Amino acid sequence: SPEEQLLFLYIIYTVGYALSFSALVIASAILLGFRHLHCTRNYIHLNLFASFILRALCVFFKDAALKWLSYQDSLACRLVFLLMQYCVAANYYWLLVEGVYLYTLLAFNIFEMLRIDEGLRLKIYKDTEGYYTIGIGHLLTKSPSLNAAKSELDKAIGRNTNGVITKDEAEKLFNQDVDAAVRGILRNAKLKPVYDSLDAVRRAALINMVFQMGETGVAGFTNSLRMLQQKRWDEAAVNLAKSRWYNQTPNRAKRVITTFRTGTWDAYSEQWIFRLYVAIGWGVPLLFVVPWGIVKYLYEDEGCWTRNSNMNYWLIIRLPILFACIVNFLIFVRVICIVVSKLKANLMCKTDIAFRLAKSTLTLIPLLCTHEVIFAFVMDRFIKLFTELSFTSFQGLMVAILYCFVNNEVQLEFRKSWERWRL
Ligand SMILES: CC1(C)CC([C@@H](Nc2ccc(-n3cnc(C(F)(F)F)c3)nc2)c2ccc(C(=O)NCCC(=O)O)cc2)C1
Ligand SMILES: CCCCCCCC/C=C/CCCCCCCC(=O)OC[C@H](O)CO
Repeated sequence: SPEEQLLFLYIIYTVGYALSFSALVIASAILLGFRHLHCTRNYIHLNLFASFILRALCVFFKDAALKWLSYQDSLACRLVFLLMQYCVAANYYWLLVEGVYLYTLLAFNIFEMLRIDEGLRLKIYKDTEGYYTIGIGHLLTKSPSLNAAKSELDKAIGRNTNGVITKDEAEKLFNQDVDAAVRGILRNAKLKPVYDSLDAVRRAALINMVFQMGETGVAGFTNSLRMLQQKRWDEAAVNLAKSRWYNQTPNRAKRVITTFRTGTWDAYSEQWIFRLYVAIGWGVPLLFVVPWGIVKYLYEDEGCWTRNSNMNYWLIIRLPILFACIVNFLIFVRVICIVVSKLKANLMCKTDIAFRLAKSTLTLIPLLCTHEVIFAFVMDRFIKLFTELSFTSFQGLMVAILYCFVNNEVQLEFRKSWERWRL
């Protein structure tokens, strides 16, 4: 039956957007409700969720206006259609920043953490404590003798120093120092169990402490190390604030303690970057959506602009999205090369956030951009292609699943809350 086919596809479409709307509101409520989920990653998720929620609101509004001049001739319809077009471009560009954030998350590590904290020195300098230092936090000897310090650096670099050391030599010594730090931790009886239980991010935090203080130094934090091994992060944060380390160097200590408490790099992020993300996800759609609306209002205005087959006006809305998908696939490829690298070199386990986040984002990219690339310049089997509506309806539900409901951290929050109710 012809009419029966159209009706049944209508049902699956509307229940797709119903399940998606409900799931996205529930998932955003989870991300906002639990305080431990308040990190930049989940904020980016919340903006993506909002774009999908608004898309669903447009769908329900268009459907609800069918009940009670026809609706195709009104201007309210053209406004709802323009808002929906905006939401679609927002989906694709917040997916773009999702991918960009993932890439930079894979590019940050202990080496960059320490290059921020310790600084770079070109010449020998006598630090406040009496130690001569150079490079990236490379302390030589407390011996108050510039002559002997330059010699001690000469044997530890290979060539004659004279005082000035190039950037390459400093990076070489920096790798040496970081490897010594990890070998120290694994050769310590009070630090190996906790380091082996920590995730890569909190591992880098522990290494940071060892790079500043020392192997036997941080082993003195008996009280904090025990509760770090017990997954009780917040207790250990407040405990680490009551330290000599926190009062001597507070700005570095707060960054490291944040990394322990949350397991993220948020304490090393620049805050204008997130504003550039919001200027991409919400701002750039505004930059090609509204001229399309202007030209469709002045030069192609017939039935809420549904007859979009005349001129270049279809391209000014489809070339930007193609752009956002092209880059999204290039990111898609590059990320893969990185992840399989870091997994093979045992720099990363499949239990870390970078891998799980790639496990979701690498799914969504070819799930949302492959249609746009395949039919790139095609303007316009009927039942079989009407199955695009089912997937575009269930898109937001899948976003809520892959970015909330199967996330391990939120499942932790639910079990922790039930445990609080029992005890
Ligand atoms: C629709 C499906 C049938 C596909 C989906 C599935 N996709 C998926 C699974 C594995 C790899 N993968 C492995 N190795 C590589 C390599 F090569 F390294 F890149 C990629 N890639 C893609 C999926 C499963 C599990 C999750 C998941 O737990 N999310 C929560 C993690 C989080 O948000 O914190 C997400 C997606 C399920
Ligand atoms: C709205 C219209 C519906 C269309 C929706 C169809 C989506 C099906 C995906 C096709 C992938 C094609 C290109 C993907 C590239 C292959 C790479 C790959 O398989 O990924 C490896 C990694 O391990 C895990 O993704």
